[PDB]
Amino acid sequence: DIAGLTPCKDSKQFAKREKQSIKKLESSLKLYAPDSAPALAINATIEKTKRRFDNYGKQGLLCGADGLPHLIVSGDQRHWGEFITPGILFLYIAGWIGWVGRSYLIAIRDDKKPTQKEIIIDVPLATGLVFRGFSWPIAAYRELLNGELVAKDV
Amino acid sequence: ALRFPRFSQGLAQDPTTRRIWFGIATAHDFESHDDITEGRLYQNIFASHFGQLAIIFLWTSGNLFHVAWQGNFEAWVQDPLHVRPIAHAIWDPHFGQPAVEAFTRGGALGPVNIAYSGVYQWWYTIGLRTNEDLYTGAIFLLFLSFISLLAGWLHLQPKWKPSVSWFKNAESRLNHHLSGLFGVSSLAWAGHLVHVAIPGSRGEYVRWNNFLSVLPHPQGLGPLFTGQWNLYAQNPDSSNHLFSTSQGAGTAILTLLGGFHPQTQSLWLTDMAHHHLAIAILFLIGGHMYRTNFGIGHSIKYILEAHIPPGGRLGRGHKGLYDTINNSIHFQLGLALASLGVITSLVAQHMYSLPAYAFIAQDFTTQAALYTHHQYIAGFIMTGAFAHGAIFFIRDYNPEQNADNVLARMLEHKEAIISHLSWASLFLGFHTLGLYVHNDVMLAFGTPEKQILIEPIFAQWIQSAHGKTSYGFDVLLSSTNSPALNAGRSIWLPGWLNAINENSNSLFLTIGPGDFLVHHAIALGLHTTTLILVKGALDARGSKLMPDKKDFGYSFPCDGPGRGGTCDISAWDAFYLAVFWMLNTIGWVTFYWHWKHITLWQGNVSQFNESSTYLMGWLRDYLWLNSSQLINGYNPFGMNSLSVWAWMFLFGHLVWATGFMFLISWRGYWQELIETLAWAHERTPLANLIRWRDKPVALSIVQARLVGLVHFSVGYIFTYAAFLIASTSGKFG
Amino acid sequence: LNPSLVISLSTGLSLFLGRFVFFNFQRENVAKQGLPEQNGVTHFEAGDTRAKEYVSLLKSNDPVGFNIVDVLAWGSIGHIVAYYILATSSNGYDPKF
Amino acid sequence: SHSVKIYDTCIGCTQCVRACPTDVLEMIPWGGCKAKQIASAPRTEDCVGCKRCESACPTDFLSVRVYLWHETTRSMGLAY
Amino acid sequence: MRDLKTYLSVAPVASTLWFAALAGLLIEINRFFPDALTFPFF
Amino acid sequence: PPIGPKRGAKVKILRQESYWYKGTGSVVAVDQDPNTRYPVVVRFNKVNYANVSTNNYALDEVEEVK
Amino acid sequence: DWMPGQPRPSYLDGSAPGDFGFDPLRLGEVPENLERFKESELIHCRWAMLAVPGILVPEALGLGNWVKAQEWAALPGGQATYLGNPVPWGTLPTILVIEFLSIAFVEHQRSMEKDPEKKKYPGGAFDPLGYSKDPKKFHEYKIKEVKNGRLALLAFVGICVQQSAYPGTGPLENLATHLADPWHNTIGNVLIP
Ligand code: CLA
Ligand code: CLA
Ligand code: CLA
Ligand code: CLA
Ligand SMILES: CCCCCCCCCCCCCCCC(=O)OC[C@H](COP(=O)(O)OC[C@@H](O)CO)OC(=O)CCCCCCCCCCCCCCC
Ligand SMILES: CC1=C(/C=C/C(C)=C/C=C/C(C)=C/C=C/C=C(C)/C=C/C=C(C)/C=C/C2=C(C)CCCC2(C)C)C(C)(C)CCC1
Ligand SMILES: CC1=C(/C=C/C(C)=C/C=C/C(C)=C\C=C/C=C(C)/C=C/C=C(C)/C=C/C2=C(C)CCCC2(C)C)C(C)(C)CCC1
Repeated sequence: DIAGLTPCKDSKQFAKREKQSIKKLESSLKLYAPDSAPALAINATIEKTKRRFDNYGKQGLLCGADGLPHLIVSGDQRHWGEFITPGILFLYIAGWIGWVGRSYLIAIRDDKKPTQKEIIIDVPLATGLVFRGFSWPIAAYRELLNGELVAKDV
Repeated sequence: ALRFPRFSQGLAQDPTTRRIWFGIATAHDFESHDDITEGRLYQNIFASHFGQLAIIFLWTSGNLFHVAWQGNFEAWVQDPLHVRPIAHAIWDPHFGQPAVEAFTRGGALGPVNIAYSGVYQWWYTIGLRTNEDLYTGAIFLLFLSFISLLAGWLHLQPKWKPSVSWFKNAESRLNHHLSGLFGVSSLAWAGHLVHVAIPGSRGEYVRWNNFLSVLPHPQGLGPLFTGQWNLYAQNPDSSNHLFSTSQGAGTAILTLLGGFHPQTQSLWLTDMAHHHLAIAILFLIGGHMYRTNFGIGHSIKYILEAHIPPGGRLGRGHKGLYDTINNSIHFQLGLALASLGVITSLVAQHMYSLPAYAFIAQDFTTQAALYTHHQYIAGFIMTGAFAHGAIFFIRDYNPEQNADNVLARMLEHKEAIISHLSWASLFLGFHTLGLYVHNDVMLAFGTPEKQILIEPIFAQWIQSAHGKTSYGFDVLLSSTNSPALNAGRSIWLPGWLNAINENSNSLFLTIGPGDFLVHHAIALGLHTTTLILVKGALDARGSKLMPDKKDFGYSFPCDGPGRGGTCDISAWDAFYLAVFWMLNTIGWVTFYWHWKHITLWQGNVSQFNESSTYLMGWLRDYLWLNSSQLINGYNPFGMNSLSVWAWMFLFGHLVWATGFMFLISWRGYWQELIETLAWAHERTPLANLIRWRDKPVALSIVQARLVGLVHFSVGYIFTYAAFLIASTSGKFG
Repeated sequence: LNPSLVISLSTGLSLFLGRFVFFNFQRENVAKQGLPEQNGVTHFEAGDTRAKEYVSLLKSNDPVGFNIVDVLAWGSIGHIVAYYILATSSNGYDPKF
Repeated sequence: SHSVKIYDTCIGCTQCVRACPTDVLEMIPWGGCKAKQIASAPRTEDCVGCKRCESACPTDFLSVRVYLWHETTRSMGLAY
Repeated sequence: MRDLKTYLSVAPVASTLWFAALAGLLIEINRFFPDALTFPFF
Repeated sequence: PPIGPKRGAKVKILRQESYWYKGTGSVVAVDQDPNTRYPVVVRFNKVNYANVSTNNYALDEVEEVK
Repeated sequence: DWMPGQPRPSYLDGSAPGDFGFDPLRLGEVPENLERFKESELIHCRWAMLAVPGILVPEALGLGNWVKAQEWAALPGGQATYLGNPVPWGTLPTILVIEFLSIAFVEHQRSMEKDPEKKKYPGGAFDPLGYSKDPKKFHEYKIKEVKNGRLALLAFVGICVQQSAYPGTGPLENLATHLADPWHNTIGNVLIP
């Protein structure tokens, strides 16, 4: 397939890893009781392992000769769940944080003692500003067209 | 004067030991000596160049003479794969008998050293066969050393010293260096290959006493003038040839095949002769550009002044750069060092993937040694290329004469350059270290399937475009009917595709997640070293914390503790900080190369591919695992021939640590200690009858930094060299 | 194919072009570029003995001013063209459509 | 002996002369400032180069400057 | 009491609270949707 | 007729060795007596590296901004 | 105006033949750039106006399309054919040399003039019937020439893009393919394959 990687459903190495880890867990299990709390913890971990391997099977990830999952970030459309849509999520959240921070900085810059509001936050003001990040993209766009994002004469 | 040193009167009147130290470390900075002219500076540098040339010839003379005298060459030529080449003999009176027995190898009659420079393979490749050739060459090199010295002397008297404006004729020098120094030399080397080495690898021994009587081709110089050059490639060496024999030999002298020689896993000799001829033609034609005494050609200054884009986005363009470059020697040296550094690591990258010498790809230790040597020298050359830019900005830069051209414009937005370099290096560091730590944690918890393993799909794509068929991309040279594969299928594409698709050479090794991560670490290193050096250069004329820095020189301790404190504010200090990052970066690069290759040479590539993605893998499976033989070189039960490396390994660890002292402890503490000692001595009987002549003092601040850095990097190089050689030589595989 | 035929054909064409088509454009570009200068003066007027133009052989009895140097330059242009033509016309190389 | 130079931006606050540990500096009369005062450096053969004067100057940028130069016995602060 | 409200908004306390809440949020997310390597939704 | 910018004006600094160079400050006093080479006294919004917030300037190092 | 309701450039008033106020990239913000650009525009327009009949006519005839007609050259025994007759001097190298010499001579001749009104409208030995009689029908002819030239350039680039979409086709084969099923053979099939 892409870069020679075959699917984790069809990968024998992927399966081998799954069953090796599972029965290593279950060899560590055969102790303490068949019902004591340690046994219950170990069985929960076994079930979580099965869920993890099966989910990676469902999601159509690519495996190599190692038997572990690989990531395709080229832009191919069968793999946007790997990098590009979590990347869009990240860029949105990051811009949110930074936009709120810059608007707070601007809001307090005209105070007589601006440093007093830097080391001691004005929490009601920030509470009014937190939710503008929700539309930070549109605002930042109309602030770029306005000639309003970049400090003139710097 | 009236004292050492003569060049500085200010140092000569220094009554402390400082006078001696600084006397030595200022001896070649000619621009800082008393009564210096332009002519004296230029003439000193010319004679110094001649001295360095003599040095190089004497050193290569020594190597030739010593392997011809105490060496192994003759037996090595009979079986290059089953004998170890000798460097020279050991005579050490502190030796005990078991060490005497331990170091006696290679068939010698006493203790010797094995060579790893690779000179047996290189000299064998170009034609030398018996000890008389090596003796001959050594004597000729001695002669050329003496002639170099004679010219150096001759060009220092009157009646023979050139003028400053002879040295400032740039068009003349470039014409000669392009068509004479690069073109004629490459033509004569193509000649040596066609006349001596191509026959040498076919059984015949052409030498000075018979070469006028042996044709290099069956129809000598006929084809060349009649025009049909193709006859020179009409019968290549068959692909079952044995190097220094006639079995399977052809007659061609120039080819274009692409592949390797099947037996030696090396480049064809005919390919290299043809390459040198081609580039010599290019250089000769291109060395006729600029104008001289004959009324045709180009003025460099006019080309530079005519290149200004309308719309004024580059300001005044390049107007006035000819005189900025022609009048500054530090500018020219920075340019020279930058170009030479880039092509030095290009040498490193091309000599391991496309070996030129026969039976050198099968000598693993020489491969690793050569690669590490050339990469480290390239790194030092880069740091110097950037240092002389800051020296140029301080000393020789003239603002009003460069008004509004590209250079002053660089100075005008230094904040935007430094800020973006800073952003880039922050980004790379954050994400690279973050993914490595993610992976390490994932494996500590027993879940290696939870790793983040990004696949380098762009480098895999570029490898496909060169004809690799391991990733099924089917692009240029890897597709079926594309014009790229179609237009070259007849000449070099067979050999190239045959070599690139073999998986026991080093031509485009397979890559995976580990390669991705370490390549981003390499990018981080390059960006951060560039940030340090560029900031040091662009801030050397002054900053906001010290706006008059240019009035203080390239190197000075500080500006005292005022204004918050100014430790390490000179541009010399930026260089000193950048050397650490250079060493770290070359470390990452060479660790990558050596681990990948040592697992490939063992048929255990999956080991690297699995352990390279988390840092515990690097620490345990590369550093710890490959150290056993070296550190067992000597032990309570005896010593073997790894002893000298087991010793050296520790030397490097010691020197390094001593460098920490000079770097962490600073001057005042030591000066007070020394005052105490001076009292003690002056007060003791039978010993105060002895009087020093220089008052002892602690070292200087800049001096202490330099001495610490020297210890640090000496320790660095020595420990890594010992480990690399002992861990490849111990396996010899 | 016939070497000297092609050789002198390419050479004569190059020299004719140099003397009758580009001779003006070339002289104008050489005039406007001029002699190389260091610090405002030419290389001779700063004290370089060996960097003085060769006025003696440059002068010529041509009606327009063709001399030995133009002949050398353009003639070898023609020679390089002739050799490229010869080599690739006898090299047997063939791409494919 | 180091070099010490006084520049005409001096406001004549005398803070540099009070700080010198070897008595290099001095106040002299002037006419270019409200204080009619200016610093001078008549005794630079005794300067140890501590820059204690520069830490004391309030003008922007400095009005007293110390350029470290050739070293002697007095300049190095040697008692032996 | 007002002085306490001010003190609680001094930098170290504010950051402590902000990050403890953020930590609880990410911890609970990962306790509900464990071992995520991709965006499996759309 | 007095000299220089008005008291409490907004001026831009042109002395490139200054910390506040190409920034702005507010005039507070302009020494009218000639024989002073730096009459204008400017107070700034931020302190420099020496923890100082006011400095004297000449008449041409100061340019009135609006 | 090229965009009703869009302010004109200051340096483009509307007197030049073809000025409709179109220069969104301000590449003609320098006058001595704009003069060269006018001469350059006319040269390109004239080459394309001569070319597109040379691309359409022989394909409408019983000959091969503009790409097919230049394919003997990439084979060793190449030999051209005009109107179905084997060109005697048809081999490649003679053609390359002759093309070079002739084109170089005429193009340098063009470069050696400095009017700069002659650079775009020399006339004389190039205006036989003397259509430069009257300066008012003259300006009209200039506008019609430049307008047809911009149309011709549009059509030549259209030919090239349709070529790279359907390799091994001609323009008239494209027109036939489109008249054979108008609602089904259109650009959509090469923009959403
Ligand atoms: C292992 C040692 C080490 C490390 C990690 C660094 C790291 C760094 N150096 Mg440095 N350096 C070192 C040794 C080191 N150096 C030495 C020995 C020298 C010679 C004196 C230098 C000299 C030097 C210079 C001159 C410069 C740097 C620069 C930098 C920064 C480069 C930008 C970057 O990569 O982004 C970030 C990379 C990182 C690795 C940061 C890692 C730390 C993360 C954020 C930990 C996260 C904290 C976490 C939440 C828990 C906190 C715990 C809590 C108790 C606080 C970076 C932070 C350059 C710079 O400043 O760039 C702008 C620069 O100019 N270095
Ligand atoms: C054809 C005429 C000619 C020639 C041959 C030279 C030759 C030389 N000149 Mg000179 N020069 C000339 C004319 C000429 N010059 C004129 C007319 C002027 C006046 C304008 C000057 C002014 C001048 C000055 C002022 C200086 C020189 C210098 C030099 C020396 C350069 C240093 C060196 O040897 O490195 C060797 C360089 C090469 C061999 C070519 C570069 C090779 C590249 C970088 C890579 C090689 C690739 C290959 C893989 C290497 C193989 C490795 C393997 C064998 C191990 C060199 C021998 C310097 C000097 O003389 O030092 C004493 C110097 O100071 N020249
Ligand atoms: C062709 C290359 C070249 C040339 C001609 C020069 C020339 C010059 N350099 Mg330069 N430089 C270069 C490359 C070069 N450099 C490179 C590659 C670097 C990066 C390392 C530098 C970095 C550099 C700096 C930072 C400085 C110079 C300076 C200078 C000037 C005076 C140097 C001097 O004599 O001080 C004296 C020479 C020494 C003190 C060398 C002795 C100490 C060395 C480092 C110890 C050697 C290690 C040890 C002995 C070996 C191992 C020990 C053993 C156990 C094996 C001079 C004009 C200095 C200057 O004056 O500014 C203009 C300056 O400060 N250079
Ligand atoms: C491995 C690194 C290293 C080494 C070797 C030393 C060594 C030394 N330190 Mg130091 N130190 C270090 C790291 C190191 N330090 C670091 C990182 C720091 C920063 C915190 C300091 C901070 C520090 C301070 C503050 C002080 C010292 C002091 C001393 C000296 C102690 C007196 C002594 O033991 O004499 C004996 C010498 C040795 C043990 C060195 C080894 C001796 C060798 C093996 C002898 C070989 C001789 C050989 C044949 C020479 C001939 C070779 C020929 C080619 C020339 C000593 C020379 C103290 C001092 O000066 O005491 C008076 C002092 O106060 N150190
Ligand atoms: C194989 C030999 C290796 C050396 C080749 C290099 C020599 C050829 C070029 C030299 C040009 C001399 C320029 C005039 C310089 C000159 O001759 O001027 C004479 C010099 C006086 O100095 P000046 O007043 O001329 O100083 C002006 C300076 O700016 C010029 O450099 O007096 C001395 O000889 C001091 C001797 C100290 C010797 C110190 C010992 C250093 C040991 C190593 C020395 C080199 C050996 C290298 C081997 C590793
Ligand atoms: C500071 C300073 C200085 C110095 C500087 C430096 C040091 C720089 C550098 C730099 C560098 C270090 C650079 C580099 C570079 C590189 C480049 C620029 C490249 C390239 C190329 C290309 C583009 C390629 C292409 C290709 C081919 C050819 C084929 C194959 C494919 C490819 C694509 C690859 C000086 C003195 C000057 C001045 C003063 C200041
Ligand atoms: C007298 C006269 C005349 C005549 C003229 C003539 C006859 C001419 C000429 C001329 C010529 C006829 C010239 C030539 C030539 C030159 C040159 C200068 C050359 C060259 C070449 C080169 C330089 C190179 C070569 C090569 C080599 C060596 C190697 C391989 C290949 C090659 C190609 C690279 C007439 C009547 C018309 C007119 C009047 C006057």
